[PDB]
Amino acid sequence: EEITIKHELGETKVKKKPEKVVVFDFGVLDSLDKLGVEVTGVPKANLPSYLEKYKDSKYENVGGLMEPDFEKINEIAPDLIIISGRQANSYEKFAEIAPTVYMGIDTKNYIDSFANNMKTLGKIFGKEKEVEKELESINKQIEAVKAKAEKTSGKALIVLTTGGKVSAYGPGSRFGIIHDVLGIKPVDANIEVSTHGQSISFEYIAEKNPDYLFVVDRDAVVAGKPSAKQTIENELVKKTNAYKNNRIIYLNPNYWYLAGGGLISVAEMINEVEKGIE
Ligand code: NI
Ligand code: NI
Ligand code: NI
Ligand code: NI
Ligand code: NI
Repeated sequence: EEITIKHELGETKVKKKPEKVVVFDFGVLDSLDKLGVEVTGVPKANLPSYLEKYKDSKYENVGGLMEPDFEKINEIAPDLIIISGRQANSYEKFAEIAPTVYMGIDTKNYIDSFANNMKTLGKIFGKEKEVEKELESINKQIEAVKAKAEKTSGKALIVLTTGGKVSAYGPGSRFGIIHDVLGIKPVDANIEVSTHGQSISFEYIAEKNPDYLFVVDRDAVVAGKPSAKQTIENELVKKTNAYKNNRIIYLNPNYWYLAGGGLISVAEMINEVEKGIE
């Protein structure tokens, strides 16, 4: 009962409704959760807060996002492994074990890549209609939030913080969904697209002078110690418009940094943006 999945790192033969599924992308995991697909293995060490249910002992622990337990994955003998960018370089190692499908977000085409990802899950697991229905809800959600976005001028800047350090994201970056999809005008639409982004300090923020500053506290999740407010709210930033109108929006990093590209995380992500401009 096979299908063949063409993805960014190859073509994979997969049995439909595969019995034992190992997942290394949290967008995918949150997608399968939404669709009521049972997974077998997850990297429990990096599980986002909203996916804490996958710590349960009924799930196998296949290590961490960056440190797969390849011996264990072998012991499990899965019918399907699903990976994303973080594990792109280990594709071969996973493919040697079991059918490995790679799933990424093309950040020039966030929504299209997102939709194809979900539809592919729809095919593997027989959830085409379910997936469609959820994609349509996120379509509506997007429309509503665009309408509000276009009922104001106001320019957003999106930043990330690791321990003091600060960096910048714009159209077609990992966080560019704010601009590219949700109708928020950028402060700067020429930022370097890396996926840890152009580095900046506090003089760039002040002079660009954003009305909304969206922040993602990396060290909250990755170090286990939240540190973003301490860093961002200081003299050098405190008299931008954003600070004043109380429009520094601290985006939940468990969706924005750890996960995303999933039914739940994308829906949830769009929600934090809506409220941040309500
Ligand atoms: Ni082990
Ligand atoms: Ni073992
Ligand atoms: Ni090779
Ligand atoms: Ni439809
Ligand atoms: Ni509301």
